[PDB]
Amino acid sequence: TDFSGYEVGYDIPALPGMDESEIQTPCLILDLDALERNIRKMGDYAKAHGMRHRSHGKMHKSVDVQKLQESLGGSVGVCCQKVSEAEAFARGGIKDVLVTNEVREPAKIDRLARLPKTGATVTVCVDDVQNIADLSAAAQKHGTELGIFVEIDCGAGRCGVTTKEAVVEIAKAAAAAPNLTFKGIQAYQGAMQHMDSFEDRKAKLDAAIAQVKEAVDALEAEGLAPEFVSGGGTGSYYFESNSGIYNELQCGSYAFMDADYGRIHDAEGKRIDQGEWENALFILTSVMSHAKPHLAVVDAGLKAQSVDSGLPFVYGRDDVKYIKCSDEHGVVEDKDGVLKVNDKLRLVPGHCDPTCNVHDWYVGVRNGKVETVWPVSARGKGY
Amino acid sequence: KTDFSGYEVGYDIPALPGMDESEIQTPCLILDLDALERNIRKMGDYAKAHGMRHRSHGKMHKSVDVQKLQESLGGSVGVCCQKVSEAEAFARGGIKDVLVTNEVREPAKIDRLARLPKTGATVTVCVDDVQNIADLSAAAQKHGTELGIFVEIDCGAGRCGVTTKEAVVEIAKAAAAAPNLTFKGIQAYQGAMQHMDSFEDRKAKLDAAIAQVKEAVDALEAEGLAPEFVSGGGTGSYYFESNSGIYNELQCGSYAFMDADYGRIHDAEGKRIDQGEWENALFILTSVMSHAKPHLAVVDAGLKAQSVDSGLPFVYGRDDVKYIKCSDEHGVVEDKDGVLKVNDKLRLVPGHCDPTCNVHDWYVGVRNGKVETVWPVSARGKGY
Ligand SMILES: *Cc1c(COP(=O)(O)O)cnc(C)c1O
Ligand SMILES: *Cc1c(COP(=O)(O)O)cnc(C)c1O
Ligand SMILES: [Mg+2]
Ligand SMILES: [Mg+2]
Repeated sequence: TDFSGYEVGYDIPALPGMDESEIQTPCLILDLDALERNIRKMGDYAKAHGMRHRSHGKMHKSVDVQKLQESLGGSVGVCCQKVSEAEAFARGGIKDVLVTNEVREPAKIDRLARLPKTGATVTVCVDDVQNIADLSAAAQKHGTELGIFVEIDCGAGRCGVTTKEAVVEIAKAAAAAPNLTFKGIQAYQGAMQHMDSFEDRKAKLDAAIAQVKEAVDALEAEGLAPEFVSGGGTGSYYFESNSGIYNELQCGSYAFMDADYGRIHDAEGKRIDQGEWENALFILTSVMSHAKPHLAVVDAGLKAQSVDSGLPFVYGRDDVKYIKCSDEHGVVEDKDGVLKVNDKLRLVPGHCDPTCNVHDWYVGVRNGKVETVWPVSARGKGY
Repeated sequence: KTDFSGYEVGYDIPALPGMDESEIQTPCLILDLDALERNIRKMGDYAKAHGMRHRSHGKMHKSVDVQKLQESLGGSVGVCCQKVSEAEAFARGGIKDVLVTNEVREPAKIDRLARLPKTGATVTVCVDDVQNIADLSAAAQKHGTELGIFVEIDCGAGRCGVTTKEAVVEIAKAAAAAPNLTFKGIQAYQGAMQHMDSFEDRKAKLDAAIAQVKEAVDALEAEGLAPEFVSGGGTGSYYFESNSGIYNELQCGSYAFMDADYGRIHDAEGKRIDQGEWENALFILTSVMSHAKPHLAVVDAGLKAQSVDSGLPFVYGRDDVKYIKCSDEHGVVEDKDGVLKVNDKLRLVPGHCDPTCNVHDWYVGVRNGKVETVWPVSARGKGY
């Protein structure tokens, strides 16, 4: 780990060995103990249910976190939303990459078809039979093999096909196409993941499972039984795991957590951040103005995070409240005037994935010290 | 100059100079260089016609190259920066006059601030707490540099700054007395009113801010601390500061690029300011990557390619399709006529330019269908 050329407080927030009080704000810290407990717990859950877990790299965009998910959580590989992101993971040594998305632009397809030359195994999703010919041609050009998932729109309304006939058509084309292998089904119900009610989420996944089952049966009737039936997120994984239809999970956010996931309820009606998953990702911020008696202004505003899923909150205390932000300022209510200039706070971000994607580093803290500083390997890699 | 050898199109840069616009990799940010230059000239000409300095705000674009264009074509007198690390990026890029339009309190940040004049930059910083003066002076003394001081007034935005003329005078006196500091004037930015729809509502808010600033100027003058600069103003207010007789420096930022949330506010003729006053120069370029449903297209620019803090982007230059939804790596475009095909490209006007610029590392400057420039977002992610 050589950080030569970097400058703390200019292009990196900290270096291994620093005390946490020396970290430059605003930045992202990882509670390494809690991260590791989250990773172990999901890996144990998947194993106990006979499920593969392909950890989702779109969330943290970090080769180092993915390697920890593989070593400590038994993750079988990484999921990626974009080809450039996939390539960042493959260049970092990740050996099994699933692009949980469609790739259609010719230069993107060419880059995808080259990726296996890194030594990584590569699978991609398809929702348009016309895409098969392009992928096959590119794989033939580079002398590579690509795996194919057919993506089913099982309720999220994004990409994917909506009938079992469409699924069979794409799978048949994949099987017949040179240098492609039909590997199974992508069916991620992303739209239901943040419903507060466990029973509501169960009902949505019940419907997805029934649709996926019709597709599995149609494929089996054609001699194209899907090796993998892959999906599931931090708000649903128990349902895919109990289904006997899915055999691979794609959970991402559980490792870090955020406020929007944290507030949804488990089967007992308890917030999932109050027992199921721990907060491991925080924005560290400093108070930099307090001219009014009961308002503190901190240095983490919009550009240090996102607000697509609401505001962050101050972690570990309930006497102050993050209520507003502009681009480079956050306004924290301080009704008892207990915050002072240069005090530090930890914020749980509203939404982990976009927050991670506006930073270049994670400061991994343990026992009050900076133990690791990990690059956000795939930040901004949306091509 | 930029060295592109470390980068790779389609992996960590969207394009290279000389490419055809059809070859640009999506999602990315493009700048219509003609429109950008017309916006920059127009603001510069407006400022000069009103005898105002314009200090272009670098927090918006975070680009040394755009700032240099604002100086060369718009007559910008210098840059505004919101954070010390952003200021360091601009000073290291050769920008000669840097105002940090924010307070700097953390000791290591102050130490970094105090070294910035060694780049050749003149450096000014804002103060809203008299106790900050001693820390700034100590660092400047330690490193043999000079720092200028603006006292920040909360003139209605309710962010940083002080709210009494007595507090202003106290800070200014301390700056004047402190070694290696010089009291340079007032920071008074009414950011909260900038996006009110009604020009009349905006005028009234700035009337109140001007009155408060004038009282502070009067109090300073009575103490022998007349402010050399009285600086503020944004893209939604600049005509008020420019006709106030009190402000002498503007800090407009967004006008150069524009976005949807600014574009929708109305001018004194009841028109959207993006329908006459300022042109759209910043676009998100995006490709259709799925069309499995007959009347929906999915594009490759979602939340991670922009922001939604100020609402959705919109499709520019056509009326037959509509960006209605986005997830992290997808945008959903209504296509009720079924005219969009996979790999078609669309230009989106971002909802909010500043946060959108801060999630990308490059601007693809296009002119006459070609990539003329590829400029780095010099200060992306520099929030320290
Ligand atoms: C983002 C994503 C996941 C992981 O989702 P979480 O809700 O973050 O756990 C899984 N599958 C796909 C296809 C995704 O896009
Ligand atoms: C952002 C900002 C400006 C410029 O704002 P626009 O509304 O984008 O033109 C000016 N002054 C300060 C202090 C700012 O923070
Ligand atoms: Mg998410
Ligand atoms: Mg703005």
